[PDB]
Amino acid sequence: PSHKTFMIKKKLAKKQRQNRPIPYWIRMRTDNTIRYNAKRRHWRRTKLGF
Amino acid sequence: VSLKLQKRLAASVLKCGRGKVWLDPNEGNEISMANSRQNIRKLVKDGFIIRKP
Amino acid sequence: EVVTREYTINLHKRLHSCTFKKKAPTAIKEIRKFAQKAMGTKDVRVDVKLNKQIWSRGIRSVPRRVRVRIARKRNDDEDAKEELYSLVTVAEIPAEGLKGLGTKIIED
Amino acid sequence: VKYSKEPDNPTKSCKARGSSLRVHFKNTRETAHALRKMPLDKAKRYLEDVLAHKQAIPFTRFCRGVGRTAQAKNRHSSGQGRWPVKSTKFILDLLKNAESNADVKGLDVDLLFISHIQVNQAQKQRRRTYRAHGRINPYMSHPCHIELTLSEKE
Amino acid sequence: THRGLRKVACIGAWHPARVSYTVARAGQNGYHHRTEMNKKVYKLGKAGQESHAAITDFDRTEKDITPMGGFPHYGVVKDDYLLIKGCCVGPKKRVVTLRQSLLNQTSRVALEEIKLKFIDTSSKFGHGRFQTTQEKQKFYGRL
Amino acid sequence: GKGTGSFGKRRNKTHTLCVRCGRRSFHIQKSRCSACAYPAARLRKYNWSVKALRRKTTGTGRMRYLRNVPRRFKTNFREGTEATPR
RNA sequence: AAACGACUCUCGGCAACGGAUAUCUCGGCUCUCGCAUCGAUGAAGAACGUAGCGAAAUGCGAUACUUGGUGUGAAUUGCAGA
RNA sequence: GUCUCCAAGGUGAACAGCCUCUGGUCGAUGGAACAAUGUAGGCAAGGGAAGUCGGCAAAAUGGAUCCGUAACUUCGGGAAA
RNA sequence: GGUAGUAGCAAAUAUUCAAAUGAGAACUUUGAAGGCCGAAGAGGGGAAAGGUUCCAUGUGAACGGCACUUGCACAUGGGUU
Ligand SMILES: [K+]
Ligand SMILES: [K+]
Ligand SMILES: [K+]
Ligand SMILES: [K+]
Ligand SMILES: [K+]
Ligand SMILES: [K+]
Ligand SMILES: [Mg+2]
Ligand SMILES: [Mg+2]
Ligand SMILES: [Mg+2]
Ligand SMILES: [Mg+2]
Ligand SMILES: [Mg+2]
Ligand SMILES: [Mg+2]
Ligand SMILES: [Mg+2]
Ligand SMILES: [Zn+2]
Repeated sequence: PSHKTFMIKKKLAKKQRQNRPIPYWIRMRTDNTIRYNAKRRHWRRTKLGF
Repeated sequence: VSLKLQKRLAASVLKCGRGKVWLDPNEGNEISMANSRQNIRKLVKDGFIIRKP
Repeated sequence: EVVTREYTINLHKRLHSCTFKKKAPTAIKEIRKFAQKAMGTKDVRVDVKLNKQIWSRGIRSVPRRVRVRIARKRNDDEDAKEELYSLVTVAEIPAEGLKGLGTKIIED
Repeated sequence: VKYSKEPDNPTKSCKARGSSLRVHFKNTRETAHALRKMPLDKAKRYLEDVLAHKQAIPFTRFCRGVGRTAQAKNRHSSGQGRWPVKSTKFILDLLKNAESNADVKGLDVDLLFISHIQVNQAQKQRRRTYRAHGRINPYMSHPCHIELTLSEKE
Repeated sequence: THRGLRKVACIGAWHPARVSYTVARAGQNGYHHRTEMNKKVYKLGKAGQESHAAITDFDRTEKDITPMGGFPHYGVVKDDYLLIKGCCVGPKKRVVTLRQSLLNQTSRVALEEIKLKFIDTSSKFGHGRFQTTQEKQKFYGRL
Repeated sequence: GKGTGSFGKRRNKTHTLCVRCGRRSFHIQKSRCSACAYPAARLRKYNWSVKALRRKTTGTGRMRYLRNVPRRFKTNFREGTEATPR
């Protein structure tokens, strides 16, 4: 809602920061196994459940 | 080119509904060049954007 | 060739027992087919004024008879598939009306 | 790459192929079956007519519930046929690629004919539907691999 | 009736375990070959012989067999024609074959000598009230 | 009406985030956490759920202080001294 | 005239579909041995931040993928700069 | 399925139904034909429940003004009989 | 795998004409026409709930049960005084 607590807003900010693709240069690292961000979230697919 | 942004901004500036905004069909290129409400006001003054009765 | 003629199109018989919600669009298609047959041009353009006249009485009340002017003109665009196209516009109804009016050649 | 059938004289032949094309496998198979051994120009004209709804692709193997038309009479007596525009568009694009390859090779296009053409099932892509009583069902596509070779007659 | 009422409810018993040819089924209707018997000929109109016209002894009005406005969907009858009692197979314009009777016609109906008294020629494309176009024109004051 | 229609009414949160364990297990009206029993002093743990115990046992977190204890033990908790100057 | 073709089936080459098989393994399971070291001097756990370029994992705490001492002795490295 | 604030003109007793102004919108994949069987909506000569377990469904009645209104009744009603 | 290119895409009245862009337009944008919502709304805001879905630009693949030049999708930036 428009009315939200400070703690919930900070948690949402962290969740937004965590919702991004991996840097391209990560794939060039020696002995790299990470292909993409497996923890990507979409607001319509999976709810945060707060 | 799409003029949806221009239509919305003209509706806001003219204080009318979006269905009462007239965008000159022959001035599409120069209307599309406007992306700020100042440009929309200039176009309205120039007569390329009109509020329909 | 470049030829202009004015026709009277009997839409009433061509739209007999047409479903109401598709009568006027069917009238537009009917006029397009008529132009195609008369001028032999696949690409037919209907003037906005003629479209207004067809729709002037709603989606049901298409006029029984409509007088139109069909002009076959060369298509200047090089990318166009067809060399010629037909333009259908409204035509002036004489004072005596449509009775006794046949097909006319308009080009001077 | 190795094709299913190699030309008898590769020097006088050209090839083109596509993988995981987003078109129905069965319609594509029907049109490919319609095109086999036909001369290149006749194939192009036939596919153009199919796109114009003037000639029909006879549906022969995957034909259960397919309508019938008078257009396919000469090829399929029972009249079962359709006008799959997507498959003919893709096959026409592949034929154009093969013709360009032949032009690069120096072959003369007049006597070219479709020596071989084959359609294989590619990997299926997954979607889903919602059914009565809170159920979910598969909603899959059937992309296909297409390869063809053009050879010089005689 | 759930699932429609224009049906045969029971199309067969359990045994024999097959639908028989004697049960009514939906299919083609019409366009069937037929042979109808005993259609009497009431008159034989010969072109240009005064028998082609619909004039009778009782009714002396000068008129032709073709009704006002023409025969609907057919046209104008000008050649020889047969006027047959009752109806015949097919729609208008359908070619029909005429066959000599295969039976011996000795009944009173077959031997009857029919004498036409009036032949209606009013328009059949509506509730025709005039027998001739001249009559209508006189009625409306245009003749 | 007890199925799809009833699910349309879900806008009152029985639980919110717990201050202690961070789970969405803090029962607002009871004012206690169904996962860790905050604000009770002792943590809520039971032997009939070995999986629940291993999800939250020591070592699953950071061990900010504990991780360094063995190193200090190996030196006998040496303190107030430094290596000889170079 | 049941021939050529289509369909179905069947056998073979090739091409697909799928991931079985074989060869592997910085993982697991089992046995044995050594030691005894959490916390109000604020533990375990939980949250938020922190890199020139990181989301996660790992690390760390506004001195924030590290400060300092000591050892070793010329790198780190995906890219750029010092 | 999910709480609440604002609320134009005409007809009309009326935030009834129907049409319109401000505002919004043509978003429900499209094209051709008009078979059977269906779904939804009508009509049907004469008879009028004979149909059916059963008048199920449908039809009929309907607003307003005036006249007039029985048995029974707890005297209040019944009654828009 | 057969089923099978089959069952299905059918509630909420409806679209049409010209032009622009684009490789590609029934589905994007402009204008015109013909309709609908009809103020206890398909209009204009909030409460809970969601959490960036808000705004600009661009767009290979996937998704938006046909399609898309498109977007509540994707990518980069901005925004809550
Ligand atoms: K069929
Ligand atoms: K084979
Ligand atoms: K160090
Ligand atoms: K009865
Ligand atoms: K009974
Ligand atoms: K484009
Ligand atoms: Mg479904
Ligand atoms: Mg008649
Ligand atoms: Mg409390
Ligand atoms: Mg193995
Ligand atoms: Mg009033
Ligand atoms: Mg109200
Ligand atoms: Mg947006
Ligand atoms: Zn807790």
